[PDB]
Amino acid sequence: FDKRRETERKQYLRRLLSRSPTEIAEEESLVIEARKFELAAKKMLTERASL
Amino acid sequence: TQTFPLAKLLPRSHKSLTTDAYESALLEGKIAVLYSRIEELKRQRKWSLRQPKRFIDPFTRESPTHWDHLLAEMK
Amino acid sequence: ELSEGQGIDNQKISDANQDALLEVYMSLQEDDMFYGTWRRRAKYFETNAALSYEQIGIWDKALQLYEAAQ
Amino acid sequence: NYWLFRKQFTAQYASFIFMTYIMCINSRQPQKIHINEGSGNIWTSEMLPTKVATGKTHSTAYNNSTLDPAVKAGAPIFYNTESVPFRLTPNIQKFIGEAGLEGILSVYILVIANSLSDSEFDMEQYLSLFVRDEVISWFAQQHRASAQTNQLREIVRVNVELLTKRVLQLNHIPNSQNVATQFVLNLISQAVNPRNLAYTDSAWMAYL
Amino acid sequence: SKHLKPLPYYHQHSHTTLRILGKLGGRNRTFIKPVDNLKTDSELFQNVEAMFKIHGLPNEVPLSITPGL
Amino acid sequence: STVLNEKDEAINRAVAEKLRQRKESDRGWVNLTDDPFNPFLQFTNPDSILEKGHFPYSSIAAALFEVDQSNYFDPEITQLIKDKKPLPRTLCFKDNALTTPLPPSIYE
Repeated sequence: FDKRRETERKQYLRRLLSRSPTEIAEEESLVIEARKFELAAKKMLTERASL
Repeated sequence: TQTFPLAKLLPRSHKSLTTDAYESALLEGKIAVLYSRIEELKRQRKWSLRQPKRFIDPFTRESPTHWDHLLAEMK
Repeated sequence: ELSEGQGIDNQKISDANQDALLEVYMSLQEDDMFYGTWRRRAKYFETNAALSYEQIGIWDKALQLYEAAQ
Repeated sequence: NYWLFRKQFTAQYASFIFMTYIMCINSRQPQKIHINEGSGNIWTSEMLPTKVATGKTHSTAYNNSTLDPAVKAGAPIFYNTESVPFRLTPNIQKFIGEAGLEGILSVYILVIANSLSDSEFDMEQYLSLFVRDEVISWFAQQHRASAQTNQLREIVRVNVELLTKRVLQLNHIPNSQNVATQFVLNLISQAVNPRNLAYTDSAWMAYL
Repeated sequence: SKHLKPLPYYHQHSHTTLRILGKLGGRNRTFIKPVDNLKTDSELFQNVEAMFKIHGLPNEVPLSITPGL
Repeated sequence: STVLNEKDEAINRAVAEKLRQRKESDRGWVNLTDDPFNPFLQFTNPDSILEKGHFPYSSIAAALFEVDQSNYFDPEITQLIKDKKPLPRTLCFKDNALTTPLPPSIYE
């Protein structure tokens, strides 16, 4: 194993959990918009190929 | 999209344009900026979707103890 | 109806449909839409420039552009 | 019937685009462009060329060593305040079609601009009287002042040169390093740009 | 132009019409202009519909009731 | 036809860069950016939007797609989602008898 890695893991998880509401709201919005752009990849690719 | 962006082609066009071409250009620009922001967030190690792998106890996953059977009967 | 609004896999049938439509357009002597359909479909710059110069009405420059293209 | 209507509508819309663009007519709201339904004829009402003072624009027309005294720098000039040069909304683009925009619209605009440019019909003589009347009307109605003879002559000359330059730029260049209609394509690309299309008055109704 | 038809049509009429059109010269096509008598769907009455029941179709279908009026 | 070679070499470069990214990131870390279905989202389907042109664009129109019941998946389940393999515990019944398990339908 290795004890240092986990404390790093636990410290990292705590730091992420301690983030400000604005930053995590931005992260959620980015994920939502990324998936929204994801769902229509085929049509966009076909239109780009035609153009 | 970034192997050959459309914003390079549109000023150099020799054929009639249409709103749809500009729609596609703006959409690929949005793709690019979203990916750039994703990468910037990942670099700062502030991305929730990326986490270190957690250690797994070898003993627990092998055999069922009495308490776990009691918890099955529980549920 | 089939010339436009088709997928990337349908390029062969779309090309054949455009060819048939160009045959019909040439037959009716509606040369404006005929030249428009080539200028939309054509890929090379020389073909586009020569076709536009021909449609406008000046012929010598269209001849020169076709010369350069060939 | 539908195909013939589409062809004639596209032709007359090319004519209307040229007519609107040359005299910098703006505010072409969709309740002023009457369209036929038996033929494709297109005519717009309330034709009034838009004039703005030189002080309220970046025009350098009066700066080409005009004989006009530097004190009198508020003379009118033809200008298009609207961001989009000529009205071309997505609906007309969808109706005309992918092929029409290159087949009829641009080619007819080029044909009109080529016919009406110094080819034994030079507009420099014709535009003078009408530009003089327009300038005297603008002076009488807006600036509330009388324009003396030489200043009027200079203003008329400047406006005539500007109008003939606007008409002449659409002409295909004598050399063949690029496709014809290239300036017309530049104007169409400007007119279809959503950034230019959105930055307009709500009454202009760009969505239709 | 309606009379310009092949041999099954009357021969003399078709030949006379051909002679008339040819003899005019360049004035026979100077009248050519964009069409102005296009008829909408409201005119040439065919927009009238009627609810019908078809054995093959599950529900009623709105056919046009004036093909031959 | 050299455009076909250009397109295929573009695909090859893209997949090679994806492979190098996943090898450099997965070593000691769990990266879910590359996986398209792992942060699974059950989007709503409003009927207000009608024209349906360039759905990713029109941010206000796309905002009607409110996400509901977000979920995470085991990587093997995401792998099964890719390709046309059926889900682990699928039970398909036809004519009062078991048939071969069916893959999920694909909808636009």
